[PDB]
Amino acid sequence: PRTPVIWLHGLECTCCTESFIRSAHPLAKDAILSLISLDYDDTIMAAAGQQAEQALADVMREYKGNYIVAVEGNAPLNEDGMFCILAGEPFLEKLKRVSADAKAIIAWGSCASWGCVQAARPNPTKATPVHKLITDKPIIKVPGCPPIPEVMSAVITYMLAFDRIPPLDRLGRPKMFYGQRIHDKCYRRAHFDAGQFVEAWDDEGARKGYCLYKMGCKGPTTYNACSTVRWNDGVSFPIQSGHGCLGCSEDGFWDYGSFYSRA
Amino acid sequence: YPYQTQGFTLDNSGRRIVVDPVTRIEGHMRCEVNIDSNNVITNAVSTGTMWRGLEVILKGRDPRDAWAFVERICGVCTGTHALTSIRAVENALGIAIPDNANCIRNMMQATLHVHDHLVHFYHLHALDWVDVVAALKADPHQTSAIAQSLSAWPLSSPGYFRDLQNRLKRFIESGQLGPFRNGYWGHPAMKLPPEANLLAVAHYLEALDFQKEIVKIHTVFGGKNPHPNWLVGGVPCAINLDETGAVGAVNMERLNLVSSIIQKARQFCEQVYLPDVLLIASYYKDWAKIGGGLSSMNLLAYGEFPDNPNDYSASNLLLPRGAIINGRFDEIHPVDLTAPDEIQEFVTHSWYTYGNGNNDKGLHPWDGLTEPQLVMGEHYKGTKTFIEQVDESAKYSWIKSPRWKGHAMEVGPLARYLIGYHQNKPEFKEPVDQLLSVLKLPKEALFSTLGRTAARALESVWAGNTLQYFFDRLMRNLKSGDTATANVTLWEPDTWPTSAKGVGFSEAPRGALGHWIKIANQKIDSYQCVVPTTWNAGPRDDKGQIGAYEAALMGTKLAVPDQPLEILRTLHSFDPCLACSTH
Ligand code: NFU
Ligand code: SF4
Ligand code: F3S
Ligand SMILES: [Cl-]
Ligand SMILES: [Cl-]
Ligand SMILES: [Mg+2]
Repeated sequence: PRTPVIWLHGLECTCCTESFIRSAHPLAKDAILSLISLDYDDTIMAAAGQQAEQALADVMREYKGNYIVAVEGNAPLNEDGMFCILAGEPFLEKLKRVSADAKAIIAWGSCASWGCVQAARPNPTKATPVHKLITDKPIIKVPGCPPIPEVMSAVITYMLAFDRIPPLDRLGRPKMFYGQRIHDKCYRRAHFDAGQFVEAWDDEGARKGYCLYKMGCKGPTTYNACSTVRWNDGVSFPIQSGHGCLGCSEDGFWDYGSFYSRA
Repeated sequence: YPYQTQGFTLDNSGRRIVVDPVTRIEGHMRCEVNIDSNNVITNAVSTGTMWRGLEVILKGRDPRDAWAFVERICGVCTGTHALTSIRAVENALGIAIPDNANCIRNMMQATLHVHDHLVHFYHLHALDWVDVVAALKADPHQTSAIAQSLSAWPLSSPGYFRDLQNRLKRFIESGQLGPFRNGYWGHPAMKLPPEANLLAVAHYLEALDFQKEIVKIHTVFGGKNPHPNWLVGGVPCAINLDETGAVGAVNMERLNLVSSIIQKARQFCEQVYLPDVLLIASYYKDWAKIGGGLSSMNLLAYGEFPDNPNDYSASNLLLPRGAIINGRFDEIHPVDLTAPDEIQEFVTHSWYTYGNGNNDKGLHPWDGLTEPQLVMGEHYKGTKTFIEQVDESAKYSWIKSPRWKGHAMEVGPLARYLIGYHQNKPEFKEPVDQLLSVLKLPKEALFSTLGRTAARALESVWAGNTLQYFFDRLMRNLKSGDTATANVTLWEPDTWPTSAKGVGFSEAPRGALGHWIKIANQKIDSYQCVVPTTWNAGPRDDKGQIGAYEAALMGTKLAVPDQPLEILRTLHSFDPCLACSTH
């Protein structure tokens, strides 16, 4: 039998689902067919409407207390939760109902983990992350907007293989990947340390790979694996491709001041 | 009020089917339809079930930061929002980006178009037309033979099909169908043999593996996919081919990788995707007469892919710009985003307000206002925590209703593809014509859910070529010694006008996208988005006039009402993205 996984979408831009499929080892194909049972997932599932709700009920009733809930997106509280409406019901109820019977909860992305963009000032929809709403179940926060494709996949393959929740930090992030600052394993660091900076775009500095700190890189305040595991089959990562870290895996990075300021 | 608007006639009596959640789309929708005694849709209703409010969140932020926020409107339609944002800012401040930047941007947008369309066909739309279990019935040796007489794609061995079939069988027989759980298998509207079924399913899986590559072009220039990075004034991926620190820059090795990916993507769309549409189309040839809606009458597009930098004139936009009215394709009206009486969005039947008694009045986006007001009307069914049935006579969606000189439009691939067709550009005409010839259908077949789906495939190939074309132009730039990636003369905010209006526009995968920004004291004052799926999924308006989605469901016969596979086809053909629609 395969570990069932119920993947919920709340308020979101669907971007961690898109990230997940970019996985190269294992292929999302191979995860879906062989590692897990991706039993409910708005984005890709064949079934709709009543047929879709039925399919969920089926798997909860059936695999009760043993299934994992993956949550991408968060839940709006204002207007009684009706800023996000699944099957005529606020997303908040659907979340509570599904996660009451779950073995553990993965919070994909910054939305589910912290709030992300909907929750940036002045947060009109009162968007609120999973762990502030579900508090009687273990939550693994795997943040970033989105998380790194091969991080997402390695977290799941780890949990299946070792049948364990990985070591979390104070914020509930798997230490394995969110344990160290981008800046503490950044390749451009040599330059930071020797005062070699990009001062403005396409200057001699930029064209030479200099440190982006002065151009507002937030790598030194920001935990993720981008500098190491890197993105999309380790092809690149934001900094390597010329732009400072936004700090997108950390709480409140949207309201941490401007992206192009030193903070 | 049994009333009639645009060709169609609408009746709010008869049975009422509900589809919520609408799956195999981005984000959250709810469709409701009425059927007559005969199982034909007499009424259709399009309710957006979410909202986040970026239009509000951006007030008082740095216009240079804007693209990064609006980027997070949507991770499926990724980067098309950022690209528009920077265009809008640049537009307002008067910034000219260098040629290589215009090239790279266009490459990244083309990469989106290719990737999005491909992921959409297989992983969102295909399971409306493909019976997965039926595929288990198939003969591998014929399946191969079919797939080989369909195309030169090399992954076709009978062994490969047998093995995938046996894998699929074990999956289904496991009793853990995952995505295939309670799917519409055996539905009478499913209409292709088990060989074409197994074939599609294989390609579905191949696509799922391959799509992951296409986006590396974003990775090289943008840093990551989804949500790559952009820059006001050009691009961050500074270029250095041959001098000392080239390892810290876009160099010859990176450009080689990018080149390598482009070729693979066009090969996949040319040999796998487009053909499988032609095969699949041929079995559903009668779906050429279902789901036209507005397509036969009213189309809109803003154009895309400027060839030369900083010229957003139609003359220089490789993708068609224009506006059709009432089936008058002889008269392709030009589009003007500055014009205030032109491009507008009403909230009349949407959960926002414009102030008292101005609810019937419509607003150009520079004046536009995103203030939410959730209230259901008289014939509403449910509570505050619950919806049994929505009241469409009042307010019924989180989506604003956009109109062009007061006409409801359809946007998207089909729209451009029709405008470009009647603009007589053979880069669109011919491939559309050859598609019709192979399927043995006429011009008018385009005006349908099938045509709309064909239009998308045709574009993935086109977009693929455009991608190569802008890579080819980047390369002739560098051969001629132009390596510039960013204008920095107005990168400092103390250099800006004290206040300035601006329009950014783009032609995103799903259709015509615009951003209407106002800068004031170095900060954002307005920021208003009119996104493609807003046009299409938009509710009704002051006039009572329906939108592209509702219109296209209208003629449809529901073979089985309990299981609305027929509705999903039509809806999915518009490539709905509701995050995108509501922002
Ligand atoms: N194409 C596309 Fe997106 Ni999720 C839409 N609608 C764009 O802006
Ligand atoms: S680019 Fe960012 S993470 Fe890298 S050395 Fe500079 S400040 Fe640190
Ligand atoms: S934007 Fe996110 S991907 Fe890494 S460099 Fe910053 S944490
Ligand atoms: Cl297996
Ligand atoms: Cl592979
Ligand atoms: Mg809007």
